[PDB]
Amino acid sequence: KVSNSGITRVEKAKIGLIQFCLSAPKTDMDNQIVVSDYAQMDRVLREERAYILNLVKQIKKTGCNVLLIQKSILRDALSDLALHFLNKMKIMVIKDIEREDIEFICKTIGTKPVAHIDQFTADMLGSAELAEEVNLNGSGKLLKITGCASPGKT
Amino acid sequence: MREIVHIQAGQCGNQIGAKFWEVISDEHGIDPTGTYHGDSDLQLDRISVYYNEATGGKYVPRAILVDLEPGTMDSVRSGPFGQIFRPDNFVFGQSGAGNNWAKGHYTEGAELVDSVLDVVRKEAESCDCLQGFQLTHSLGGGTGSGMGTLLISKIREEYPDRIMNTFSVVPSPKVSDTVVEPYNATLSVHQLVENTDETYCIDNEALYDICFRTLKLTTPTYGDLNHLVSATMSGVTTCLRFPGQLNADLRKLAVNMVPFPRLHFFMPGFAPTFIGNSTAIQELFKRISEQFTAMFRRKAFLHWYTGEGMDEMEFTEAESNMNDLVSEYQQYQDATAEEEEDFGEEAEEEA
Amino acid sequence: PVLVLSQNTKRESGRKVQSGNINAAKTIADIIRTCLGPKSMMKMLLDPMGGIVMTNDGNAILREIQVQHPAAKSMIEISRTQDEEVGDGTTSVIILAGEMLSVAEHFLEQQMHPTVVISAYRKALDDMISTLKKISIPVDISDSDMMLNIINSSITTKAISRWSSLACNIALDAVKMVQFEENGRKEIDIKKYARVEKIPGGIIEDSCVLRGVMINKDVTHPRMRRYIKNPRIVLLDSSLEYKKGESQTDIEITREEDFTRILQMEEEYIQQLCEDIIQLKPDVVITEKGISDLAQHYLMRANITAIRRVRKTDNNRIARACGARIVSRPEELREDDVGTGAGLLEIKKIGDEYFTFITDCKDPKACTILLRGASKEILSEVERNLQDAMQVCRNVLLDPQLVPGGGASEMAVAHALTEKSKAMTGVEQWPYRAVAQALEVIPRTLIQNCGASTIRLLTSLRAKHTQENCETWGVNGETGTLVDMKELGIWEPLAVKLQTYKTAVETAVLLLRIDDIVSGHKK
Amino acid sequence: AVKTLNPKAEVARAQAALAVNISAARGLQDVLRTNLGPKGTMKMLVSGAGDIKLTKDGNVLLHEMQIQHPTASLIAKVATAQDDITGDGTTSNVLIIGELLKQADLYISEGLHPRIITEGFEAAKEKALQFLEEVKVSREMDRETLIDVARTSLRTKVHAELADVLTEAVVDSILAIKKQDEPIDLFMIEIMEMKHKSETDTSLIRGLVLDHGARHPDMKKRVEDAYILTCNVSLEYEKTEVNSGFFYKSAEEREKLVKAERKFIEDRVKKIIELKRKVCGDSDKGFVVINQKGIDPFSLDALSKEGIVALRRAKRRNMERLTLACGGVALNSFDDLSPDCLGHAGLVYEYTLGEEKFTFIEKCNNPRSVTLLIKGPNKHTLTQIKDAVRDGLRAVKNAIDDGCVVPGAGAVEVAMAEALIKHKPSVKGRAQLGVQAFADALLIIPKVLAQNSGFDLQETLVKIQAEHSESGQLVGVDLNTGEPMVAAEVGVWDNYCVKKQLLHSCTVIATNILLVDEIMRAGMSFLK
Amino acid sequence: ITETKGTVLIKTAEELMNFSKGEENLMDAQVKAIADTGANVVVTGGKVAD
Amino acid sequence: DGATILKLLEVEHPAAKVLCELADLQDKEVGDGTTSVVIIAAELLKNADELVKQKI
Amino acid sequence: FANMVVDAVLAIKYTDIRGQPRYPVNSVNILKAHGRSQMESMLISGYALNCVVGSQGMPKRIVNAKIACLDFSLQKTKMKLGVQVVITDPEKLDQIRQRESDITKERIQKILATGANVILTTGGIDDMCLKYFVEAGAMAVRRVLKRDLKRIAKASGATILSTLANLEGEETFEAAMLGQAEEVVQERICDDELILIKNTKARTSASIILRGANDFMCDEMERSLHDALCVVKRVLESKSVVPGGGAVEAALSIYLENYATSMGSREQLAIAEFARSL
Ligand SMILES: Nc1ncnc2c1ncn2[C@@H]1O[C@H](COP(=O)(O)OP(=O)(O)O)[C@@H](O)[C@H]1O
Ligand SMILES: Nc1ncnc2c1ncn2[C@@H]1O[C@H](COP(=O)(O)OP(=O)(O)O)[C@@H](O)[C@H]1O
Ligand SMILES: Nc1ncnc2c1ncn2[C@@H]1O[C@H](COP(=O)(O)OP(=O)(O)O)[C@@H](O)[C@H]1O
Ligand SMILES: [Mg+2]
Ligand SMILES: [Mg+2]
Ligand SMILES: [Mg+2]
Repeated sequence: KVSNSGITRVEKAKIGLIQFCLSAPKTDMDNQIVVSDYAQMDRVLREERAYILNLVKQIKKTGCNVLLIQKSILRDALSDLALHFLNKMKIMVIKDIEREDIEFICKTIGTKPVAHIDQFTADMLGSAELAEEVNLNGSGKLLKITGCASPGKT
Repeated sequence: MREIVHIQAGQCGNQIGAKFWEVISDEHGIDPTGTYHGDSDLQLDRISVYYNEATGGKYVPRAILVDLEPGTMDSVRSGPFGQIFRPDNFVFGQSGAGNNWAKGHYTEGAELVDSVLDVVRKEAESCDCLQGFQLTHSLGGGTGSGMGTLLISKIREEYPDRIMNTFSVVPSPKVSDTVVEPYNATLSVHQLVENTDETYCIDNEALYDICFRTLKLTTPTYGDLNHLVSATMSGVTTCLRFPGQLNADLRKLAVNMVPFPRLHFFMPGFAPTFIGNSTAIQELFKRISEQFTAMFRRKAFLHWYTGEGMDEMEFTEAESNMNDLVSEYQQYQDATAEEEEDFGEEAEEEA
Repeated sequence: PVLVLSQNTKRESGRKVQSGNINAAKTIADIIRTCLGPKSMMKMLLDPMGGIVMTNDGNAILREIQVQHPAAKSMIEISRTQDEEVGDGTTSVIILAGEMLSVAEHFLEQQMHPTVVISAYRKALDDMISTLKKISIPVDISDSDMMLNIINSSITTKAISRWSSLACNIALDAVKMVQFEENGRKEIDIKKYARVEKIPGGIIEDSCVLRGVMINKDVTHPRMRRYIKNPRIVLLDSSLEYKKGESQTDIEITREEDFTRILQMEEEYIQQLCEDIIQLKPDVVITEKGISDLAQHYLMRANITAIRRVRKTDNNRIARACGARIVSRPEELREDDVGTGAGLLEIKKIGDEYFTFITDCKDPKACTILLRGASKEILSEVERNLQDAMQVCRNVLLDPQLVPGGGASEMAVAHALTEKSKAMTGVEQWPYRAVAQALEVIPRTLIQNCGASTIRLLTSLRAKHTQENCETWGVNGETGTLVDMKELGIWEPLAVKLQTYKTAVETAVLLLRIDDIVSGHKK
Repeated sequence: AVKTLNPKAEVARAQAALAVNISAARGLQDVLRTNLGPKGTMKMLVSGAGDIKLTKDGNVLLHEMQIQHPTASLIAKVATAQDDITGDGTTSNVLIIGELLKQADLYISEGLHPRIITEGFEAAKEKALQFLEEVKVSREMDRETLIDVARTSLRTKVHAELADVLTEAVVDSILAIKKQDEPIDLFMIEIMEMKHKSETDTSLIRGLVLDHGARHPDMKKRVEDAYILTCNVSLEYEKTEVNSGFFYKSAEEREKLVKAERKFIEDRVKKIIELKRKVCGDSDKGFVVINQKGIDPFSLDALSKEGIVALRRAKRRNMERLTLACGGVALNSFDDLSPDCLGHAGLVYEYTLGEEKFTFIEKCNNPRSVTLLIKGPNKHTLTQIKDAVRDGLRAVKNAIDDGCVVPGAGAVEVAMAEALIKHKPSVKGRAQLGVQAFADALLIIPKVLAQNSGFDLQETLVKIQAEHSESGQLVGVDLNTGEPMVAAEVGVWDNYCVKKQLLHSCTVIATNILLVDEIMRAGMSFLK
Repeated sequence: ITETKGTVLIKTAEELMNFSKGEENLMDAQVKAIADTGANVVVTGGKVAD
Repeated sequence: DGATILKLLEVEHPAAKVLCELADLQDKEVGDGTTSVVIIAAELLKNADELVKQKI
Repeated sequence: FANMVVDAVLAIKYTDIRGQPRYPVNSVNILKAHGRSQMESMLISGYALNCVVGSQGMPKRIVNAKIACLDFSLQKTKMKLGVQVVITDPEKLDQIRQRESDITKERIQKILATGANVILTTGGIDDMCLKYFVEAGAMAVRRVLKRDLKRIAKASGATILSTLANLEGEETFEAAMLGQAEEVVQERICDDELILIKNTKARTSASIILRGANDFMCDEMERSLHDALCVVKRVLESKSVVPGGGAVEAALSIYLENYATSMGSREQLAIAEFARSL
């Protein structure tokens, strides 16, 4: 299902595939922040908010409507703050994409995986005519992407 | 030097303590008569932390034994290593609580806690500078839980800034010995949270499933379970009792081990000792609350507590704070948040 | 091997199920029917914890019994629902349900389908309700004598009738002290602000209702005053001591002067806290958490009295009584949150134990009830009786209507239904009359407990109710004669009767629809 | 009926429940009737562990006999409730309950419903209360009357020689801790016991005895004129609430920090020493510190180098008692230490008994708190003496609290019976029978007394009733001649509240027992 | 040593070289000061260091 | 209610678990008629087996 | 009950693209409470919460209700796992410990400055934070289920917030994200309490309270009512009905038995057996 609360239809969808995390910063090396004065406590929160907002604005700048996030089991791939910001910009979010069907997805809809924010450019996006979730009567929900401008052989 | 006194309450607590002291005494060379026949003086560098020396050479444990029924003291006195204790440290009543939290906490406990507080005063008067207390009890009984919790509160009032550690057994997942076990456990965790520095939760079924499969031969009674618990406690306290390459009292372990004050519950292990802040605790409480509500919605067995003086809203506050504890534990994983309630309705329109 | 399909589930079906259900219901009704009326005898029961319950209340009997047949479980559940809804009438509902279920197997054994009986019972319930509302009598709630009469008529059956004129008064006062209107128009008589404290010893005539509250606590330090005339009270929800935070705080020191310095700051903290209280110039400080010794020193220097570790419920009652409100940060303490409605604070000893009384309030909306007596069991029974009386008072205050007691209402409704049934045709005529004649089990039982001739008294009463204006005639449950309820003065609220009839009829309807049982199916 | 629902239930129906109750009540009274009076016999009780208890008290006997019965539990709870309020009269309670039930059964076995006897009980109770309201004697409560009351209440627990010793101590203590208002507050009389020097040495001390001494070998064992400082401030090593640690650079910094970490307590010790030097300039007086918290060996050394006696971890309640005896102030801080806070004591000394130490504070000016020092050669001796002391103190306190005292030895029971016999014609119906029953039960108190002295019940009772019929004097039994005697003139006195409470409790419990229809055990067998 | 937990924290090499010599010199000074009063025998109730 | 009864029972023959899941599916898709579908399926199966006993 | 069910279903009709209307049943809450007869079951034009007010000092009735829905807990702030406090100058300790108790306060005022009266939270609320609502004269409810919050926010016109942050660095709360309700009450039902929100203004909503003799009866009625709700939904969505009692089975049996004659094969027997099995 889509993590976004409210958006279930996108016409003329621009789709991008993400392999990094929209969360708080975390170096691969052991890191910790030391506080010894009361101003730093407010400063940490403010800088966290600015850091997340910058990434979300960069994503919005390219015209993306549908975002796919690949699964990550070491750090959170999507925090509540980032999801709230993405909802405020009318972007449909889908998370927990398996690491083994990325080739099939890229071959189908023509996406190019992006592992760095600097490389998130309008030419790494795929174009589809309709992206929407359907509800079968009682068996559950499903998600269909149909009408790809550059269709692969799948 | 930085003495610690040990308090045992209830049948289970007494059974565990009687083996804890037995397995400690053989390490330090003490005899069932109280004398000493050890060889290496390394055993005597930190002997005074647990034993008080009397005139004539005897060593007596710094222990107080408590219960509301005189059945267990007769066994303890008549059992092994049961004659080194001070005869004046046995405190008992005449009736018993009958697995009722309210009777232990309000009616029968209130007329006996004064004796315990007058014994701990005399045991503390003989130590140069005490550092804390050890408590052993159970969460599924009446004397162990309610009376033990009342005793914890009273000790915290009388001794403000001394450490306090507990070794509490917990209800088993798929089997409950007592019908009212969720009530007692939920009403005791509320006041275990805010009056202890650390708690060492021990489960009966988990350790009970070691003698059958690992020990290769048993059809036992509480017996060897108790001995294993005593061995775990000795492996915990070896740092206090003995000097080594790096000696550290329980505070010097807690400070490295407890970052956040209210999350101070542990799960032990043993490989012949391991102590871990595994968040698998959040699974245990989630079960207990699950039972509590299921009964409280039907007002089952409530009149047994209300008649003793308790009010209906005490249960509500206890369950609210149990939910708060569960949520606080859950906010540390961010992976269990993926298991939110599956959406069942069909309203997924504009916004 | 063992080819199976359902894994040892036990199934039963047919007429045997209906007969078993009816028999179980009647067996449940048989245990209790000796405890109805002013001549009832008590029963003593032993609980799994070793105590004793010497009681007369129907719910207190039924909730102490373990049973296996599901029909008995349904009967116990309807008993407890009756107890929770209105608080009185948990004996007559069981007997009425048993009778209404007993008068149905006669039609079930004559190849009549249960749905017909269900429809007839549902049709008769509406007429029962209408006839009950027809013979109602209004009551003026500003007449204290009539309210005392109603409460007395409610408690002439229980064990405290020997002190009725006492207990009645108590009950009335308590309710009148808790009726309370607040923002909006919502009126409530909530009974969690009327606390019953039991102290064994003394004599029962010393029981009273305090204009204030009573707690089992003592002053923290001996030099605090134990007698204050017009105190000003502040209530705290926090602890007056230095504690740890939760943000993973550590300290690293390298200089000589730091250690002692740190140890001083803690004390300074306490001082300002105490000052933030002393600025309001109070006399009593009540807190739910602990109090440090340094705080006691400062407060005593400021001539204050402190109490520790009071329960949240007691703090709420004290706030509602004296007129204060609870504060968790002393820095945000105002003058409006200081309670000045008390009139005395005293600390006494009651049999080697210290108690604290806050009394002589100007207009309290919470109270406490102090009971003395021989032992614990007697005081428990007195507590149950007082609960019954206060619930009856609340019911009459929320719905000022009255109906005759002693069996007048049952015979009036039965006569009305009998007269109405002769205007109908079809099979449903016969079940419709049955429930009517099932309402006569209430007077009959009364007669049987008095020791009189039911066969003659019942027919005399039936003949009497046939006349034009005799709707208030009933049975005198102490002598065994027929008497008008106008002169005897036994009246009960309409809500209790409505609930009794509705619950009985609906239980019968529910139990008439079962046709088979399946057991041992592993959840 | 309940058997068809719960096959494992146990039931007792109408005529069987009454038989069960009556049988159990008679069984209890048959054992407890040998305690009444100064001529009662002594019981020995041995528990599972092997400890021995010699006793004659009704409550102790009830709570230490091996019994499992429901109505026995009811009667035991009633006796406990009576004891916790009045402290005396727990045997007569059981005797009267048993006799009341037996007399009621005598009439019930002839086809009479119990409600008639219940109504008779109520009417008789009202009449008896009215009569007791006019038999009582009001006096000034001087020392001699209290001596008589205490002696009467004490001769029924111990022999005469020890009773003559305990009476003076009890009366003197109660008179000593009394103000002309503010009703008597116990807990200002501490009971301490020492195991030596056979019990005729039990004494009263106008001071305090503390069960702990000085923990430094160089402290003075005897002080002749002492200032008393009472505090609960801590002189132990204390740590920061927040986590903390030392980070040094070499050995010298380590030493500096080591000496730095003690100033917070050295300041308090210096404050105490400065005050002592200011007040006790020349080395002629003394200075004693009584603390409720711990004291280090370092602080003990620093205090003892100046000539200070210090005790650590006194009990909480002593915080009040010393202030009422020595006359100082119990303080929580040292930031305002002044000479008004100090009390005075005229003798402070120590006594060592085997492995234990005791401290005596004596010769105070006007002590409002005193100590009863129990002595004896065994442990059961001390326990029995302690129970007797409790009984005597409660008796004297109840005598003072009321303005009246009642004659004893059974005179009031005979008077009530005779007054009740002439009242029963007035009442109507069969309730008269119930009244009769009540009267007979009230005669169980004299009878037993006579039967405990070796006389015959009926002829002695007839002799007693012969008087009080021609000469209206309140006459009771003389337990060494069997002849009637005027109780007031001899000096046998009973409390008024005790009798009133006893009547109320006995009537209520017997009435509630007589109306039980059936006994049921149908719930869960165990709470598991 | 201190009652509260204490750690020797060094930031440069010279402190690391000098720590042990400082401890040894301090211990020697203490023993010589004790000996200079004329005491021939010392009796203790605890551990003796090497 | 057919669905609730068939869900609360314990069954182990596959040919009956099929009908239990049929009742559950009828409940999910529509929400009514969960008792009639079981009757219809059972009768169809019985009448078909009557023919298959003959060499059909 | 038929009138109740029809009214409840019609009260939930939603306004889609307008190609077809939709009726999302099970958005109508059903609550059980034993007590009076089953004819005293009630339909509520609004919503009903099985929750109670946070503290006994709060008001329990608001006439004109401004509602703010929140999705986070109001507790004293703690730094996350990465951040820790190390103190080398003691003088800086105290100002830190105040800040933890101040940050959350600064949030609450921001909510209360816009005139909000009722605050609903899925997380917990500390006792220190309940005093602000108590003094300001407001109702606060904690531990509200997510789905109930979604339904309330959709019905009253409010907006669910998981944080106060905006498209800039700061935190603000605007008055345009408040819902409006015409009345909010705490009602008492058979020894328990629950909450009524009446006459929401953005959209109509419904709820049902079911009274019965005991728990078994009430559960059976709820199970029965679900069937009727589903049937009415199906009837409204698809505009066709069919007779009952067995007319369809008889007609189909006759028709299929007649139609089986034209096949003239071994499928004729199977078709006849189908017709007879119907
Ligand atoms: N003095 C009386 N004479 C006749 N009937 C009475 C009298 N007092 C009470 N009753 C009847 O007793 C019934 C009450 O029964 P009770 O034993 O109190 O239990 P419950 O109230 O639970 O049914 C009432 O219906 C009332 O009519
Ligand atoms: N010297 C005496 N002569 C006659 N009767 C006495 C004497 N001393 C005590 N009694 C009687 O003994 C009774 C109390 O006996 P006791 O053994 O103390 O039991 P309790 O006081 O618990 O009932 C009193 O009723 C009193 O009248
Ligand atoms: N008033 C009625 N008259 C005749 N038949 C009816 C009537 N009401 C319902 N039915 C029949 O009852 C059947 C439905 O039975 P029901 O117990 O609702 O189970 P389900 O619908 O789940 O199969 C329908 O086939 C319908 O034809
Ligand atoms: Mg009644
Ligand atoms: Mg006596
Ligand atoms: Mg159907």
